Amino acid sequence: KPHRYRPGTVALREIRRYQKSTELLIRKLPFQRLVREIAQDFKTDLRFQSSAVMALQEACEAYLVGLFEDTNLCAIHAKRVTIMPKDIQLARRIRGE
Amino acid sequence: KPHRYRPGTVALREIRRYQKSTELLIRKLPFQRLVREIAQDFKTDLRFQSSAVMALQEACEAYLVGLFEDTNLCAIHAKRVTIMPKDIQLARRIRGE
Amino acid sequence: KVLRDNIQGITKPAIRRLARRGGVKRISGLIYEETRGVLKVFLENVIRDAVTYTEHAKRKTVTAMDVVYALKRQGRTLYGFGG
Amino acid sequence: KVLRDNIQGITKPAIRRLARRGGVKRISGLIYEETRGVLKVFLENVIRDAVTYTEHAKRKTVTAMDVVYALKRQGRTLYGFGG
Amino acid sequence: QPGKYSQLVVETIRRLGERNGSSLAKIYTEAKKVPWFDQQNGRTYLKYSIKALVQNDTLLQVKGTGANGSFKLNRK
Amino acid sequence: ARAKAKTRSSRAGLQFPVGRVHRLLRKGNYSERVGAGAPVYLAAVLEYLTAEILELAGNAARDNKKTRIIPRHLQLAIRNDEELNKLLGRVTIAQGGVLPNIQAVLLPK
Amino acid sequence: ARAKAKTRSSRAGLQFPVGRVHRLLRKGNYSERVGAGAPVYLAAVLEYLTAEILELAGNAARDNKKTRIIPRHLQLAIRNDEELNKLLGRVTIAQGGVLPNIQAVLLPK
Amino acid sequence: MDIKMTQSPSSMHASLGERVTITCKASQDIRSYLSWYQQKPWKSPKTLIYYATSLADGVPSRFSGSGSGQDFSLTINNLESDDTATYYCLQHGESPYTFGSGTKLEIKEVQLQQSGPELVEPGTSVKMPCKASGYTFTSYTIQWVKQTPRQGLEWIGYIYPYNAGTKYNEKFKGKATLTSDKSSSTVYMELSSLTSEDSAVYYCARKSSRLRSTLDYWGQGTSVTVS
Amino acid sequence: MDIKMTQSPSSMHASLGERVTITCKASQDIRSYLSWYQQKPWKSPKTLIYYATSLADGVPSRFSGSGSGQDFSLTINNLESDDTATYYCLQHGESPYTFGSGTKLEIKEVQLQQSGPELVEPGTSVKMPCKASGYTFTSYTIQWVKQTPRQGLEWIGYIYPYNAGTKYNEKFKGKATLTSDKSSSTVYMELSSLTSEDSAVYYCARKSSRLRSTLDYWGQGTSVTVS
Amino acid sequence: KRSRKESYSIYVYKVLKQVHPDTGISSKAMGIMNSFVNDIFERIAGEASRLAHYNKRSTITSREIQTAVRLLLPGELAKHAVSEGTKAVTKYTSA
Amino acid sequence: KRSRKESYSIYVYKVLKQVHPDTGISSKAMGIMNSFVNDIFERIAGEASRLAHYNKRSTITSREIQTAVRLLLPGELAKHAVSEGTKAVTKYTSA
DNA sequence: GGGGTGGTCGCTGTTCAATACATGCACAGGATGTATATATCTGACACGTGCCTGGAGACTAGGGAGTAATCCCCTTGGCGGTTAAAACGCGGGGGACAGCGCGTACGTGCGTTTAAGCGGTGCTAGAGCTGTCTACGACCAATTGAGCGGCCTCGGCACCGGGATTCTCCAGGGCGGCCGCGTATAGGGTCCAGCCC
DNA sequence: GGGCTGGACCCTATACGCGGCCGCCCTGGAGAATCCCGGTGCCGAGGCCGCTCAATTGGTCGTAGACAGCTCTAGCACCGCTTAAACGCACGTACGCGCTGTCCCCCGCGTTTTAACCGCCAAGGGGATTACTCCCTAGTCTCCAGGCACGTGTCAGATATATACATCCTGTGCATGTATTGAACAGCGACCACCCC
Repeated sequence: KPHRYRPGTVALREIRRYQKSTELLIRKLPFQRLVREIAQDFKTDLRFQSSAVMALQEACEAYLVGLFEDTNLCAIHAKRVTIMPKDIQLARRIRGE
Repeated sequence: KPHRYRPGTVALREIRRYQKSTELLIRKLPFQRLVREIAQDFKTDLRFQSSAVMALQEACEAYLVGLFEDTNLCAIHAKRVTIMPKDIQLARRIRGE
Repeated sequence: KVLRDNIQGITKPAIRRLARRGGVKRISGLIYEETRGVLKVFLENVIRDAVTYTEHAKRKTVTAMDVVYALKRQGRTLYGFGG
Repeated sequence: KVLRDNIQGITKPAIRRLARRGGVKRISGLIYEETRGVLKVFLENVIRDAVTYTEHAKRKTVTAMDVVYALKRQGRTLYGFGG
Repeated sequence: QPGKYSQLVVETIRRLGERNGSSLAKIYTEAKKVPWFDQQNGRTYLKYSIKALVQNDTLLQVKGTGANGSFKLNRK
Repeated sequence: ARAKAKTRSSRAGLQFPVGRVHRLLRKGNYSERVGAGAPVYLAAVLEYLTAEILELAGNAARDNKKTRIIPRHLQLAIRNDEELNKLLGRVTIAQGGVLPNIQAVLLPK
Repeated sequence: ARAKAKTRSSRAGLQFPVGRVHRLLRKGNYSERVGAGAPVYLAAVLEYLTAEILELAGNAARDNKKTRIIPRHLQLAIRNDEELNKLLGRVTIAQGGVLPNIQAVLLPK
Repeated sequence: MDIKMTQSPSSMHASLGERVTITCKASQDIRSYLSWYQQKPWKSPKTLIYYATSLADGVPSRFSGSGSGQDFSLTINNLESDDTATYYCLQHGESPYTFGSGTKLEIKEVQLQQSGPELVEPGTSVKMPCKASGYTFTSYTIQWVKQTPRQGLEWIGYIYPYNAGTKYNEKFKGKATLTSDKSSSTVYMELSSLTSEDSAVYYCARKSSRLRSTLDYWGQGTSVTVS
Repeated sequence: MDIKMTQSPSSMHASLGERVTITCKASQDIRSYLSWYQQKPWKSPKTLIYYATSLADGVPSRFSGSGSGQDFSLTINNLESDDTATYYCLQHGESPYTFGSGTKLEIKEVQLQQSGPELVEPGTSVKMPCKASGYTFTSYTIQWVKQTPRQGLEWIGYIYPYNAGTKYNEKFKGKATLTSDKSSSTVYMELSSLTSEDSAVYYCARKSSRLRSTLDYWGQGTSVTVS
Repeated sequence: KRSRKESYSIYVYKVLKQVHPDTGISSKAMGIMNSFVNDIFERIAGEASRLAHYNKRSTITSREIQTAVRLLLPGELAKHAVSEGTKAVTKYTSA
Repeated sequence: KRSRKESYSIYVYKVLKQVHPDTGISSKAMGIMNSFVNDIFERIAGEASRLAHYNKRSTITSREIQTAVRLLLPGELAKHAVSEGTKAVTKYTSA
C-alpha cells in the first residue's frame, strides 16, 4: 500500500527545510519579467542591472517572509492554523501599510 | 426600580464622547509625577518645562490610543469584543515593538 | 522628595478613557496592568533620549524641544511644541 | 516586446515556499491572490522610487544602487548590494 | 440490558431535573463525583451512553445533535 | 541709481519667504552650493502644502460652525485625506484628538 | 625634512581608517567644521561594532563547521542578539535567510 | 444659492485653424477652481483644463485657459475637424459643483468600467456599478454626474472610498445613495423611486481628494431610461 | 581542552595602604576576555574588572588590571579594610567559562532575587528560582554559577531570555536544565538526581550578550544541601 | 534682553487670508502649522542633499528639489507641488 | 584601468584577522559588512550633525559623536562603544 | 376396583452469561527522510605586485567655542478650598470559551507538461571617463525695509440655563408553537338464540 | 336432551384535536441624554507702532557642471538541451465554523473618599546674553606610502555516493465500554402412581 504522510507532516518538514536554506524561492526569470512589466509603466525602455533585479528579489522575498510571519501570528491569535486573507489584511493594517 | 442602561450602551456613549473631545485623558499632576520619577533614574535633580511635560503627555496619550486601536482590531479579529493582554502583545509584536 | 510608586497614578478610569477614545467597547481587567507596563516602557524610552539631549546641551531643564527631538528620533514626530 | 500578465509568474508553489519560510503550516486558497496583490503593490512602490532616482541621474539603466536607495528611503535598508 | 454509565446517566437526569433537559456538560459535572467514575475517559463513556440511549429512544434531544444540547427522559 | 529692493518672494509671486528658505538651505549643511531656483521651488512647494492643509482645515471649521481653525480641525483635515495621512502618518498633532470611528461589530443590532 | 609619516589609525591604535573617516565626515556635508578627535571616535565605534558582528558570525560559522563567514552566519549572529537585532531591525541581509522557528501550536501532538 | 455658471456663447461656428474663445461668468468668487471639459456627442466628457489655467494630461497646448475670480475663459488656437464638441466649465470651489450650460462648437491606464444601459419602470430602484481599475482605488473620490439632454450636466455627489465619506447635491438627497466595495474596487450608485425626469446618462468620474484636482477620468456612462 | 586558569598566589598577608598584585595565567589564549571578582565570605561575588582592564561600574580606581593573551594581573593600590575578600578571575573567551582557584586576601536598580536555602534528599529534583528586576529582562543572559568550598566557583550554563537559547557546561548536561518566564521575568534552574556532590551555593548572575561584557550583578546564592 | 525668534506664523496667516479670507486661526494651530512647515522643509532638503551626494553633485538645484518632492509627496501631492514649484521658478526666471 | 573605488574591505578583513585568526570571509559577506559600516557611519554622522545644529554649534566634536552613539546604539552596546571611543581618543591625544 | 389428586415429565417464558461491535492505547516494524562520513574537483578567496593618489607633515589665519559675570524669568515649593473624579461595592447579564458535529477545503502523492536554468554567440545601447568653457553660485560692501517684540482692544467662543428632540429600555399585549385532557373507534368480554353430539 | 358456536350488546384500551400554557414579537410610554437657542463675559487673536538685522542690489571671480566625444561593458536578444518544478487531479482527513451550554467577570449605577485643580505667593536656580580670549581647525604646499586594480594559485566548500540512525505511519493486539442472542432455569399443562370409598 502506498505510503502517505499525514497532512501537515510534509508541511513541517518543508518549513524546517526552507527556514534552514537561504536561496531565492521565487523563480528568477519570472520575477525579472514581473519587474520589467511593472517598470514599463513608470518609464519605457528601462534597462535593469542583473544586481538590480537581484536586489529587488531579495527585498521582495524578505518583505513577504516577514508579512507571512505576522500573518501566522494573527492566525494563531484567532486560534486557527490556516493563514487567511483577513489575517494578511490585519497584519498589513497593524504594520501601518 | 430605577432606570439602567444595558451593558455597552454607556460604553458606546463614552466612545463617542471621547472621540469627539480632544482634552487630555490622563490627570496632569500624577502624570507629571510619573515623568519625574522615571527621569530620576537617568539624572538626579532634573527640571522639566511645563511644555516638556505637556508634550510628553500628548505623546503618551496618542501612543496609547494608537495601540488600543490595534488591540481592538486584534480582538475583533479573534471574533471577540473584549481587548486582552494577548491582544496588546500581538499588536505590539506585529508593530515591531 | 523621592518618588516611589507614581505608575499607579495612571488610574483604571484613565486607562478606560484612553481605551474609549481608542474605540474599545469592553476591557479585560488585566489590560490595566499591561497598559501601565507599556506606558512605562514608552516613557523610559522617550525620557532617556530627552535627558541625553539635555546632557549634551549641558542644561538641567528638560525642554519641550528636547522632548520633540527625542520623539522624532523614535519616529513619533509631534507637532505643536516648537518643532 | 510588451509584458502584460507576468504577476501570474509568482506561482502558487512559490508563494507556498515563501509562506513555509515564513513559518506557515497551512495556507488558505485565497492567500495566493492576496499575496500577489500585496507583492505587486510593494514592487510598484519600490520601483517608482528607483526609477525616480534613475531619471534624476539621467541614466537609462536602473541600478542596484538605485534599488538600495529606494529601499532605504522606504525604511527597508538592504545590505549586500550597496557599493 | 443496562450498563454502569448508562444507568449512571439515566439516574443523573432524574436527580438533576432540568425541565428543559440536562446538557452533557452538567451531567458530566454532577456524575464526576461518582466513586467508580473513571477520570481519564469517563466523559467518553458518557458520550457513548448518550448516543446509545438516544438510539434506544429512552432519551430525548431538545435541540442540537450528537452529544451537544440538552437531554431529558422520554416519558415512559 | 540703486533700484528699490524687490523681494524674491514677490518676484516669484509667493507669500512664503524665499530669502529665508535660501538662508536655511545655506545654513543647514545640505550642500556646498545652493542654486538660485532651489529656494524658489521649495518655497512654492511649502506654500502649496500649507495652503492645502489650511484650506481643508478651514472647510472643516466652517462645517463645525467655528470661525477659527483649531488643532481639532487640522487633525480632521489631515486624517480625512489618504495622501495627507500617508505623508503625516507618523506625525502626532497636539490636541488633535482622533477621528470618530467605531467598528461595525461593536454597534448594537 | 618631514618626519616619517604615522597613520592616524596607528596613532589611535585602530584598524579602521581615521583619515578616510575624517575625509568622509568633511565631504559628507555634516557641519562647517569637524573636530580632530571626531574621526578617531567614529572609527573606534565602527571598529568595535564590526569586531562584535564579525566575532559573533565567526562563532556561528565555527558551530556550523564553516571556516568562512557567509551571509547566513551574519544573519544568525545579528538576529540571535537582541541589541544587534534592535540596531538592525529594519535591515535586510541578502542571502541571510531567516531564523529557524516554528510556533509551538503548529508542532504535532 | 448654488453658483450659477454662465457660459455666454451658447454656440459658435468656425473654420479650420482660426482661434475660438469661450468665456464663463460665475455668480460668486470660486478662486480659480474651475475646469473645462470636452464632450463629443454620445461620448464621455474629457477634461482639457484644470485649475482654470493648467493643461490636462496629454491634451495639446492648443487649449489655453485664463482668468480668475468670477470671469473665466477658454481658448482653442488651431482648430481641427476633431474639435467639434460641447465644452462645459465646472466649478468645484464650493460644495455643490456646477457645470456650465455648455457651448456647442461646429467646424465647417486609469479605467472606470461602468455598466450598460438599464431600462427601468417608475417607483422602483436601480443600482449602477462602477468598476475602478488601473489606479489606487482608495486614494481618489468617485464623482457621479447626471446628464440630461434638457438640463445639461448635473453633479450628483461623490464617495471617498478611503473612509466611505459621501457628499450629495441637495437636489439628490434620498434619490441617490453611494456605497463602495474596496475588495472589488467597485462603487455603487442606487437611484430610488425612479421617475421619467430621471431619464439621463450617468457618468462616474474619478477626482483626487486634492482641491485643485478635477474630474479627470470618466466612465463611458450608463443610460437609465424610465418608462 | 578546558582552559585551566591558574591564580599564582593562593593566599597572602598584607598591611593597610600598600600595593598588592594578584597574577593569573591562562592555559590557552583567551584574547583579553578575562574578568576579576571580589567575594567577601558568605556574600555574592561583585565584579571589579572586565575585559582584563576596565573598571566595573561603581568600583573605585584603586583596582586595576593588565595583561592579555595568557598572562593577566590584578592590582590593588590603596588597601582599605573592606578589601579583605577572595578574588576570582573568570575567562569567557571560549564556551566553557572557567574561574580561577581564588586568591584569599586578608589584611590587618538591577536586583536579582533568588530563593532561600534548600534541604533535599538524594535522588530528588530541585528548581531554584531567579527573579530579575530593575532592567530589561530579555537583553541580558542569566548565568548560573555553582560554588563549593572544595571545587571553588564553577560555571554551569546560561539562558538567553530573548530566544530561550541555552549553553551548558559539559559537566552539567542532563544534570542541569534552565528555563525562563518572560511574563514573570523569572529564570529557573532544574537539578535532576541530586547527589552529595550537589551540596553547593548556586548563584544567578546577569551577563549581557556582548562578548566583552561580564557577570555584572549576582543573586544572593541559593544554598542547596543534599542529605 | 530679548532676541528675535523667527517663525512662519506671518506667512501661514497670509496664506490663510488667501485660501479663506474670513477664517481665523488659533495660536496652537499656528504652532502646529509652523511645525509642519519646518518638518516638510527638513524632509525635502535632506532628500535633496542625499540626491546630490548620490550623484556626486555639490550644488542643490531646482531639479534636486523637484526629485525630492516627487520622492516624498505621494499621489497627486507630488504632481501639484511640482506644477506649483515649476510655475514659481519660471516666473522668478522671467522676472 | 577602472577608477579606484574606495571600500572598507581591507579594514574589515584586518579586524577579522584579529578577532578570528584562522576564519575567513566570503565576498558576499564582505559586501554586507561594507554596507553595514557605511550605514552605521551615516546614522552616527547624521545624529551628530543634528545635535550640532540643535545646539547651534558649527563643529562636530567627540562629544557630539559620543552623544550620537549613546542615542543610536542600544543597551550596553552603547556603553562599550563609548568606552572604545574614549580609549581611542585618549590614545590619539597622548600621541 | 373405579373416581380422583399430587408427583413428576415435557413444553414453554424469563433472564443471563457468553457473543459480538465499537472505541481507545501500546508497540513492532516498515517506509522514508536526515545527518554523517569519504572522495573529487573547481572556482572563489587569500595573498603578492605595480603605482598613484589621497592622506600625513609643517605652518599660518582667524573665528568658533570656552569662561566669567549679570539678569531675570520661569520652575519649584507651599497653602487653602472645592468639588470632580477615583475607589469601592453590588446586581446581573452577556460575552468568553469549552465542547461537539459536520462538511468541505486544503494537504499529499503521482503522472504529465512546461518552461526555467544553463551554456553559448552576437550586438549595440549606453555607463563611465576625459577635456572645454561658460554660466552661475559664493563673497563683499552698502542699504533699507521686512519681520519680530511690545501694546491694546474687542469679538469669537466657552459656559450656563432652558426647552425640544432623540434614543434607549422595558412592561404590557397580540400571536404562535408545545403540552395536558377529553373523544370516536374498535378490540375484546359478555348475553341471547340456533344447532350438533 | 344440553353445551358449542354464531351473532349481537356492552366494558374497555386507543389515536387524535382542542384548550391551556410558555415563549416570541410589537409597540407605546417613561426617562435620560444630547442638541438647538439665547445670554454673558473673558482672554486670546489680530492689528498698530518702533526698531534692527538680514535680505536686496550691484559687482567680481573662480570653479562646478553642461556638453561633446570616445570606449568598452554589460544588458538584451536568440537558440538549443535537460530536467526540475509546476500543474491537474484523485483521495481523504482534519480543521474551520456553527450551535449549545456554563459561568465568570466586566459593565452600569450608587456612595464615600481623596487629591487634582485652581488661585495666589514667594524663593531662587539656571538659561540666556555679552564681553574677552585663545586654541583648534581650515587651508596650502610637498611628498610618499597605503590601498586599489590586477594576477595567481590552492584549498574549502559544493557535489556525488554510501550508510546508519531517527521519525513517522500503521496494522495488530489488548483493555474499556456498549448493545446483542442462544440457552440455563423455573412455571405450568398434562400423564401417571396411588388414596379413599
